[PDB]
Amino acid sequence: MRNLITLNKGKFKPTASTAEGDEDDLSFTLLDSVFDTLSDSITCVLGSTDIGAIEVQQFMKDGSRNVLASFNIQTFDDKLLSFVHFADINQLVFVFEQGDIITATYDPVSLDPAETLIEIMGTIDNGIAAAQWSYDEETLAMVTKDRNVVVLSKLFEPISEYHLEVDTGDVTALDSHEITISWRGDCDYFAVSSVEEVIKRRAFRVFSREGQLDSASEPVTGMEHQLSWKPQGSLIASIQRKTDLGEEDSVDVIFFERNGLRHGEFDTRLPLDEKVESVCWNSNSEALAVVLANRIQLWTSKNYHWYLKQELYASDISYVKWHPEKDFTLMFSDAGFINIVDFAYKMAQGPTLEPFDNGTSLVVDGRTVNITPLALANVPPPMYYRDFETPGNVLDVACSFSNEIYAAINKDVLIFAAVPSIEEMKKGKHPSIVCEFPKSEFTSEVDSLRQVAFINDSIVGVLLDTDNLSRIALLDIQDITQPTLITIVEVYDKIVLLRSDFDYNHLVYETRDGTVCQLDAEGQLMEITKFPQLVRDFRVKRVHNTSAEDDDNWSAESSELVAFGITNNGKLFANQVLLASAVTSLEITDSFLLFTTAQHNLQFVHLNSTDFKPLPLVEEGVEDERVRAIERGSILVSVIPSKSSVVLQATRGNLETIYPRIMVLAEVRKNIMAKRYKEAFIVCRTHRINLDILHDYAPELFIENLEVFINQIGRVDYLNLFISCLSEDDVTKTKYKETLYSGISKSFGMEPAPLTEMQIYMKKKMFDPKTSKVNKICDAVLNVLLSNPEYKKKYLQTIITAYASQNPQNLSAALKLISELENSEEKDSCVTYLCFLQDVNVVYKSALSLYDVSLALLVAQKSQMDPREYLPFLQELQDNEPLRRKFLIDDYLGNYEKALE
Amino acid sequence: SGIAVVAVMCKPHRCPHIAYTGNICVYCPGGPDSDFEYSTQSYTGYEPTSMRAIRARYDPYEQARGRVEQLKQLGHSIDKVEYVLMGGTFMSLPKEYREDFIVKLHNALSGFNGNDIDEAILYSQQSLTKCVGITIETRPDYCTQTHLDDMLKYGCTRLEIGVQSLYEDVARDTNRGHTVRSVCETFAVSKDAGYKVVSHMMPDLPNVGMERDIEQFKEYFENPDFRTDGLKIYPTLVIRGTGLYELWKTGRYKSYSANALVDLVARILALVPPWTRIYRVQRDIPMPLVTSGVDNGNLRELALARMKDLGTTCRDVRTREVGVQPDQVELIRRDYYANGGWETFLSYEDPKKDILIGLLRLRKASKKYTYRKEFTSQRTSIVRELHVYGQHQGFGTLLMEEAERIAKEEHGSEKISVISGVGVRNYYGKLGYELDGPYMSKRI
Ligand SMILES: C[C@H]1O[C@@H](n2cnc3c(N)ncnc32)[C@H](O)[C@@H]1O
Ligand code: SF4
Repeated sequence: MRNLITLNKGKFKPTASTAEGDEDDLSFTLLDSVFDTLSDSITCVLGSTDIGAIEVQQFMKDGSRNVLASFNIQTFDDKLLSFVHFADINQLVFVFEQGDIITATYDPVSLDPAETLIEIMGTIDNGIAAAQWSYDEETLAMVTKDRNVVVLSKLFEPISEYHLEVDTGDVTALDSHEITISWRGDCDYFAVSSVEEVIKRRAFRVFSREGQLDSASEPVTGMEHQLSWKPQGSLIASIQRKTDLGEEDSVDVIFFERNGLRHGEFDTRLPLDEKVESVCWNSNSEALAVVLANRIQLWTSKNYHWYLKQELYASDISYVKWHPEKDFTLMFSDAGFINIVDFAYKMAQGPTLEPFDNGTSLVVDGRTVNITPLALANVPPPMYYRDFETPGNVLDVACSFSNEIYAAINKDVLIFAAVPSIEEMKKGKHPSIVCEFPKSEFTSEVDSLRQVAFINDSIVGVLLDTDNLSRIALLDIQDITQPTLITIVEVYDKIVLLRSDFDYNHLVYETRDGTVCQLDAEGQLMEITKFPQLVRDFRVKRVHNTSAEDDDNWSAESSELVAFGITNNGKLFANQVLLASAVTSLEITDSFLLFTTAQHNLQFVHLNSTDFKPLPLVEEGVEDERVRAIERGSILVSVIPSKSSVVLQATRGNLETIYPRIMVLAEVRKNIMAKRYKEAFIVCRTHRINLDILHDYAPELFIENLEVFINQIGRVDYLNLFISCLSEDDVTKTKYKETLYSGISKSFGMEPAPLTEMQIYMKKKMFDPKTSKVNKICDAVLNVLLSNPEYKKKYLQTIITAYASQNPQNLSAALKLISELENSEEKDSCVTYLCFLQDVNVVYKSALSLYDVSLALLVAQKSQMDPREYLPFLQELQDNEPLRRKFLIDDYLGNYEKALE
Repeated sequence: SGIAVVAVMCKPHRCPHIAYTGNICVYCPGGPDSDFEYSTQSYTGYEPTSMRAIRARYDPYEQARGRVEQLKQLGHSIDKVEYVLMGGTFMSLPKEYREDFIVKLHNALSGFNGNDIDEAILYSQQSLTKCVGITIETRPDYCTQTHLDDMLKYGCTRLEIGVQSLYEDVARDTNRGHTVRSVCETFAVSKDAGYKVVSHMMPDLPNVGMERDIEQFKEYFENPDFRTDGLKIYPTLVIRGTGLYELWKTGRYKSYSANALVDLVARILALVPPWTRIYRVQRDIPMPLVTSGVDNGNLRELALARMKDLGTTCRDVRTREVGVQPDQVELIRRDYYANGGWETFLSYEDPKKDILIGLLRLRKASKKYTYRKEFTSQRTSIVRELHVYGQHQGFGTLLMEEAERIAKEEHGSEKISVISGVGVRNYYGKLGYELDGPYMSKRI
């Protein structure tokens, strides 16, 4: 349920230095370009085809430039196939169609040209068709033009050599006959696509690092020649243009596995008269990019469903390469302009205030914008909830503050969508398209569209981008249909992110330098801060300082804008403080900061202060209030504070809405100081917190307003749950430590040691006088419902638990009021409840002690005793005189002095 | 306490795919067309369940009654028993034999003496030694609309399908008799009928190598087609008179060494999501019978020890219960999409000690499926099991309080329906539910 966005796009034309040093170069066509992992630079080659001339130039990311080699070749008209740079043995290599392995060597300290050697290091008889290096840069896999595949080493000495042999699938009428080579992510395997006739058929063969045939493919029809390999271990990801008439007449993307079998498909929603020229996997996984003639679109997949999260536009694509080390950055070449573009994730969502909460997530699936408000319907990532269709290919989305207005941009058009109300949204209405505001009224043809935002559902901010600079546009969407323009504010840098702040009352952005500025509804730029490094995801709000007793120690209240972001490698910053150093996701809330740690935890930071210090390190026994364990990489998606609930998403693709302890307590403590006691009690039972928060947080407000607690808790089966399950220690100082008014750099208080055998007796070494917490409130419960005549009618059963839960164990007063119950059989229904929470012979000896023998009979029948023992003993006690009985009854029990009286 | 597991075997018969294929499965041992004397299919006759069956001569009233009272001569003090059927292809038997079989399964608990299937389950509802479910294993081509509602009349709640492979070539070359795209379609009609679907998987089959085993099981939980509620891991054993014994004879099939196999199942359990359980890691075959394959009978603990020094904890719902006191518990839920519907998994957890208290399953009834008459007149939602271990008592009524509030609001349903077994039909009648056919439902 996560999208893709464009961070930066910077184009430039690599021109080749003429010997006369002027303008008007003849052609100098751009051939190829690679990356450099050891220099943070880009190595590109230039050349000509009429004259056998070449050029190579290194571009460091500071404006500098070097020229590494410039010589001339024989065999004039040809083309280049592969080019790689080792950058440790400072050697350049070349592979041509004419079978040349021309190499070059430079020196790292004197960057002048023409001090380079040129050897040949091998010549292939009768041409080379394809060539490719390995990811370990150890092995070539070039295919000769005479239908023969060879394998070399780094020192260019041959390893082995294999000549090949030759319902059945057809070949479509759109393909050309070239050869493509693709490696396994961990090498020792590669694959070679080729054409045979037996009818003409395109297939491929899988080889080892040595020249050994392993497997061949299935004959599927119309293999368009595009070939690749998922570097995780499977999924060759071919095309299979389907030329069958009917409904099944689309163009797909089909997958394979290394034994040559068929496994998996998905549909690419394209017209049929369009040429697919390339397909590329990124460095690790989770991003597939197919290359058209003038257009590049990226495909991702989660639960076996593919998405079209992003799409790039250009004029003429020739080659597309991903980055080896870092992911989500790639380059291409459009009419001679090498342009770097880099990507990141984003979760376009709504507000987080406790009103207008309705936590709404907005994802992109090609030509549609899928919606899921997780406070109304908890829809898993495969299905969605009341989507809406568009005449476009949505690149980025944003919603308003009432989240009834939906914006989604395309190429050369900007499209609004609206909802009448949030409760009639729930009845079944999809969002209706309202107006299609084109890209001709607020800018020229030369600008592009990247991002969009809102502010208090009245102005729409739109991130434009020029080739040199970048500016944002403000709009007026009161009277949503027929919108009008507000002035085109401009800033003299290149914007990376654009986002509305928390409360949606301003907009914030970020340049390449890390400078975060703030923009109001009429275009007044206000700088906030500058991060130490480039952050790829940040949030902005205005925190407030609040002391303990809410206007205490009151002098000169203040506030300060704080920015909360995580950079690429995982440093969480907050105005250059470096909170943590392995964070991978975040989402802010009112009164809380939330982030995951990649040590498989989910920890909280309060937002009532303004000082920020680095965090205490978490260790394996933390148990404070602010750490909960996470499985193997579940990240944030949204926070719903009005339900006190946090939604996550795991790696395999499910959802998981944990209910964290820090916010469930944060609402029950709000209700018991608001004197509610019923909305507080229900949350105490469904989440299974220790049930005596109602006393152990306001210990003097409870007893003072206890008659309200009995009237509001109107049920008998809950009051018997309150009194029975009471501890003897204080839960506020042991488990629920209320870490709010407690600072930031306070160490996480570990769990107590296990109370072993000598500590058990030294816990109850001090028994319980008339000062314990149990006997205080159990008396106080009896203080009210032993006064009115009607309170001991309905709540007569909880009186039995109120006595029998004490440390003096006042069973003699519980068994006294049972004997006065004369109306019905409720002596049976009460003694069967008193003998459950106490041993029965303990009740039997106590019922025997208050000198009424008919009560002791009913207790003994519940006692699994032999009826020949007690019943004869009860018969001798019945017929005597009363004073004769009170001596006989005390010899049995041990009350010898009381017997003697 | 707990649940008593009484295993019975039906009459020794022939699978029904021997006719049009020419023979049974390549790896299957035993059966009538074998050398084991009087043994059910996929058994050898030397198993402790398969030795009680031969002495009973497969009489269902006498096989079950001797097993039940044996377990209370040891002194388990049984009052809740869950039957499981095994051996053969029970739903391939004739119709007048299958219904009379299930009737005498119920009469061994109630004491009623009769032959009507519609009346024996009514006497069995007010039984005191009660049945909480019947597990019946079958093939994926025997879960049509004619067979799924016969199991509802029998009292069946959980059913098991042998999948054993997710590739198309393996189900063809082992003469399995169906396709893998057919079993992912019959999972959808089974889960929308309300069954706990458990599948069987078999590593080390022929022509599936070492690396293909780990992308087989990674797909099984990432793909929303399968994502079932249980597994039984059954590694391939070479037996004497089987079909793959000749492949072992001529040297065209060799098995795994017992250091790479325990490394494999230490990685398979690492990917197990917290809503499914692993019933078995191997099956009860006495090792003198087996020629190649698994050496010992302790692969469960050797797999848990091998992932101790990898840092990875198996988060399995069979492992993560009380079997250590909670002292506290939280309420979490999980939401995944499985083969046409929105599954949810409510549970009570401790994230520190990694222990479970109770669980529950619930499903939105889809629209492409759900042929049942009771689930068509209005939009309904199906609760599929409730399972509470062991105050520590009110965990049942909390999971039913929350699954009903989430059905009216978030599902938008007018009726909730339970697939409770026959002996536990009275636990739901106190909570306001009413019986309508096989289900124990209520208008919302
Ligand atoms: C009836 C059940 O027995 C299992 N089964 C069948 N043959 C074998 C074997 N050789 N090894 C292990 N399990 C087997 C099937 O996978 C099915 O689930
Ligand atoms: S596997 Fe299942 S089906 Fe195939 S033979 Fe053995 S038992 Fe019969």
